[PDB]
Amino acid sequence: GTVWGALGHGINLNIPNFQMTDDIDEVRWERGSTLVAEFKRKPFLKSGAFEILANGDLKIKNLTRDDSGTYNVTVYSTNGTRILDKALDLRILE
Amino acid sequence: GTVWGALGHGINLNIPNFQMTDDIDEVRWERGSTLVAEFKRKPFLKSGAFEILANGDLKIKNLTRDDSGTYNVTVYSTNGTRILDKALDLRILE
Repeated sequence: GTVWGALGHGINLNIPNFQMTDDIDEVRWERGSTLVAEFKRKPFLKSGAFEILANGDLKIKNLTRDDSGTYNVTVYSTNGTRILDKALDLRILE
Repeated sequence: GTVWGALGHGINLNIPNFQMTDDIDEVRWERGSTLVAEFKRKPFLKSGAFEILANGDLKIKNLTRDDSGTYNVTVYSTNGTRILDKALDLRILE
């Protein structure tokens, strides 16, 4: 639909016929190629072979030769300043 | 710097000398160009000119000529499914 705003004023872009429930994982707003806002509750995970622990550690459920390599962890504070950036060379014994 | 795992076993990659607090906004794990896992408590916002409301709506704080256009909202359920995709053409009167 079409919504009207006026200069100097603010406005809320209402998600039509929709209500926020505990069954919603992500709400994403974009304007063209631009990401305006996005909310996501559960963490991103590549697959079920991985998982992130409460302390921030990466759990790799079942190791295979292809899980070896350098893994980079980066932590940002609440105002998004990068307070940590480490590399862990994961070697797998065969 | 070097962590050893073995085939058929799982493993936890430990963030060294780091404790998880309510003050950290995001933890990102990558392996090369692959995003493996990521946690982010706060919502993504382009700038302070915006804010995502508790109901998923997009609030544009102060309207200017450059805020006009089509805004896409997409909502995913707790399991990645897509339950909504609406387009909203915002027009600003001067």
